[PDB]
Amino acid sequence: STIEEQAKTFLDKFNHEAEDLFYQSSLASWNYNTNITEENVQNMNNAGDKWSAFLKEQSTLAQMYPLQEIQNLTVKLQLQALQQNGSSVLSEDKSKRLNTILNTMSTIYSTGKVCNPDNPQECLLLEPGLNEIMANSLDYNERLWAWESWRSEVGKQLRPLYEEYVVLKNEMARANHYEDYGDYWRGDYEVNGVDGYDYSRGQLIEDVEHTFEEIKPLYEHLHAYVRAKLMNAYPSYISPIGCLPAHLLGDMWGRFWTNLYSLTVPFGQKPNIDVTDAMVDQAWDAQRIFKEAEKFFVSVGLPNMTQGFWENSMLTDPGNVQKAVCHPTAWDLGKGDFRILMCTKVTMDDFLTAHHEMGHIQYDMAYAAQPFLLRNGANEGFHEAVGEIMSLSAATPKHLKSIGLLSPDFQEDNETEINFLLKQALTIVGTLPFTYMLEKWRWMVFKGEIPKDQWMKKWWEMKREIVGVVEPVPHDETYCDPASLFHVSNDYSFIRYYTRTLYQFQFQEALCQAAKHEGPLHKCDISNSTEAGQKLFNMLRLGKSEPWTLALENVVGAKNMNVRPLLNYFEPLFTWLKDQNKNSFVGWSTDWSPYA
Amino acid sequence: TNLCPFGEVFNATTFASVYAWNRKRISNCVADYSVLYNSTSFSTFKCYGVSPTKLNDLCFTNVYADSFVITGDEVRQIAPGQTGKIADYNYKLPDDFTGCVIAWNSKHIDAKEGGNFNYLYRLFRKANLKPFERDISTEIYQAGSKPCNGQTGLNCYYPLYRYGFYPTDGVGHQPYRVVVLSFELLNAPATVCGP
Ligand SMILES: *[C@@H]1O[C@H](CO)[C@@H](O[C@@H]2O[C@H](CO)[C@@H](O)[C@H](O)[C@H]2NC(C)=O)[C@H](O)[C@H]1NC(C)=O
Ligand SMILES: *[C@@H]1O[C@H](CO)[C@@H](O[C@@H]2O[C@H](CO)[C@@H](O)[C@H](O)[C@H]2NC(C)=O)[C@H](O)[C@H]1NC(C)=O
Ligand SMILES: *[C@@H]1O[C@H](CO)[C@@H](O)[C@H](O)[C@H]1NC(C)=O
Ligand SMILES: *[C@@H]1O[C@H](CO)[C@@H](O)[C@H](O)[C@H]1NC(C)=O
Ligand SMILES: *[C@@H]1O[C@H](CO)[C@@H](O)[C@H](O)[C@H]1NC(C)=O
Ligand SMILES: *[C@@H]1O[C@H](CO)[C@@H](O)[C@H](O)[C@H]1NC(C)=O
Ligand SMILES: [Zn+2]
Repeated sequence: STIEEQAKTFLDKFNHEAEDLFYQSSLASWNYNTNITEENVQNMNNAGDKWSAFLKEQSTLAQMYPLQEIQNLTVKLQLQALQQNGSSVLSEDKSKRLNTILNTMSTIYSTGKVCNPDNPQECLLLEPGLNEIMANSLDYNERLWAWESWRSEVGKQLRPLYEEYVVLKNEMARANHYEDYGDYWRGDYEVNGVDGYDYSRGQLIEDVEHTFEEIKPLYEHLHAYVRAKLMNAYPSYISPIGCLPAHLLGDMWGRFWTNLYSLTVPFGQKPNIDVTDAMVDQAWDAQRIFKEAEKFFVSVGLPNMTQGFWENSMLTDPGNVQKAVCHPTAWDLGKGDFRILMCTKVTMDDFLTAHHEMGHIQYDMAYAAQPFLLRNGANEGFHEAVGEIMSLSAATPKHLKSIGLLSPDFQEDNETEINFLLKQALTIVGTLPFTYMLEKWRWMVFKGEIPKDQWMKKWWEMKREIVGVVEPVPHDETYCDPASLFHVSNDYSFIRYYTRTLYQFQFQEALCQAAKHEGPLHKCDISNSTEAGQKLFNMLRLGKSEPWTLALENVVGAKNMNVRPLLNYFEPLFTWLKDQNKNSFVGWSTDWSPYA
Repeated sequence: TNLCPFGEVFNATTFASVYAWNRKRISNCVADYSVLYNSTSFSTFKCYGVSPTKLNDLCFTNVYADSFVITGDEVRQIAPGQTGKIADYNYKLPDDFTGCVIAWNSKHIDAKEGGNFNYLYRLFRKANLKPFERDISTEIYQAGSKPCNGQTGLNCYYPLYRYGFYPTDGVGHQPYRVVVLSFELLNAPATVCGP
């Protein structure tokens, strides 16, 4: 008759009543994202509202089970995630306006359109209009126009909404016993009550800045390398000692330097891999891409996909009978139901993300035996980290020639390895300073260390210093440039992409360590090694039951995020960048500007 | 020349829920047990005291045919020395069980779009079930210490909860029709033998 045993019975009724209500939530949400209709929209809203209304029902009843008298940790965790007040401790009127802000900020982002003053007939949205200009054009002014006009015409609309978004999110945060809304997001990493694996919210910021200091030598030589390469493509605009202009970075915000590969390829006269065309000649389709991905996981001792996965999941575009959200997703609907919604084409990018998305299901299927409230990754960065390591092992020529997609007589030498690692660094290493600086800006804005009348000045102060990227047009406080990104204006934490990067290379190093791998770490392919899949499965089946500090050690052997495995993955490129910058200037000055 | 009516048990129109599992004793007849195993249509055919090795060549005084519907991962609990919601609160087999456990997937009949909720089970009970005991009570389960007075509420829950049988459910959550044959021997006329 303890509070603990009364909670175990309360959680029993919850786990059994939530299973069907959550199933009706996503089973109706599936028929919208595949058969988009205002009828299926309300069916998705009605089923989603009753599920969220059920979560509010049980939470207030879960509040009557104080955790002070409870000592079982798994019972503590399920109640904590359930006792979460969240958006409900607010008033009943500013909770509506807060959601009205979130819905309007998302609407302006997804509906924003700009047109050029030289031919206003056609008008371009972000996708696919403006994104293609920022990822394919070498015209300085065409990139400058699409860059500025996006933040000048939709970002300025979000500045007043974001200013009201910060105060309402902070009122809800401190009403939930937090310092700020940033401290509310950092709670995903907090662990209490486990001595030897405890980890508080403030410890994340110290560790993020600590590991980032050990990446700067690699990032500076990568920054200085592409800066000299960009000077050849933009001679009258780049300066060899200043920061990189923001509109010449591969996309609209410079989140990834991937599209700069054609401008910065070290050995562009060496053959690219790009198995895309080889898939079209071999009559490949959507099913063979996923069927080949299934054989990758069963080779390391993981189970095969459920029969309902092939029956229910949509693997290609509907075919002019429906319209869908072709953004790749992995679905855990409960009741043992697992799906993947992704309109695949015959492309190497889709062949790798298929292994990435199927890696989510293997994680989802592993913690299915766990209780409902513990069916999730260890932290926010775990799910996306285990997805990247599946594409890492599948993209190497060690695996491409294995499945008979690359001609065996491929000139695999030290020059092709630099090209592959340079392509990897533009996407992986290039996003770390962008991610940390962006999240810390929101971290200091939520706490209050950045006043409202200096939001954009301190935004570009850290862009020039931390990222090494300078704006091409001076922006006053009427601009809201961070909100011009999806994750900022759609209420999403962004530091998850930083820890995901470091987690994925601690995982890959430990898996290949037990996978009998000889040679550089970047040429590894964990398939056919069931010993590596078992060491990974020992963490996936845990889910949210045990702390991420302990769950991380079950694979890697360290209780905290480590940056050393990331640096050793790119060291063959690191030393190559050191000699290629012997007569270059590594670093950047903050006072330079393309507008002077 | 009377064959035991096993078709009335297996091929029955509707099945009972495991909390109110239906027992039907079979006596004074002829049983061709090997017909059941020579079918290859059953998901689970495990015998524990008898052997499916064509041992219809023996007699028993009375054999009982218990049938119910549970989930896929819950037929594991239909075995001697098992625990769980089905084994503890719904249907319990003895540690010295002598018989066979037969089951097969029935998502084609007992599952429909929108959810089939006709079958239900018992989630809470003050004590475990002794072998072959059945409870069809609806009294409110007092989890706390305040008198529930026959009402649901805080630490006072209704004991019977519904199964959700959707056609898109996983194999572990799909409805499975189970039939348990328990052979009993006493100092009795040994009714059913079967050639
Ligand atoms: C916290 O409670 C859980 C739930 O009872 C304990 O775990 C279980 O152990 C029993 C055996 O005693 C098994 O029958 C259950 O299947 C287990 N369930 C789960 C969810 O693990 C757990 O040991 C308790 N923790 C502590 C520290 O006492
Ligand atoms: C969630 O919010 C409720 C209030 O909505 C918090 O509870 C109050 O609890 C104290 C006792 O500590 C009472 O004196 C108040 O009267 C309660 N308020 C209301 C409105 O009933 C609760 O502590 C919050 N829980 C968490 C985890 O944040
Ligand atoms: C899409 O939904 C409508 C009703 O909302 C239905 O009539 C139609 O058959 C569905 N389309 C497909 C391809 O299932
Ligand atoms: C799926 O796994 C089972 C394991 O029992 C195996 O027998 C079967 O051959 C596998 N099928 C495929 C297509 O991988
Ligand atoms: C795995 O082993 C099978 C045969 O056992 C072989 O056909 C396949 O190419 C191997 N794959 C890798 C990546 O070694
Ligand atoms: C049930 O009916 C099928 C045909 O519908 C038959 O083959 C089978 O033998 C029957 N089972 C019993 C136990 O009579
Ligand atoms: Zn993913």
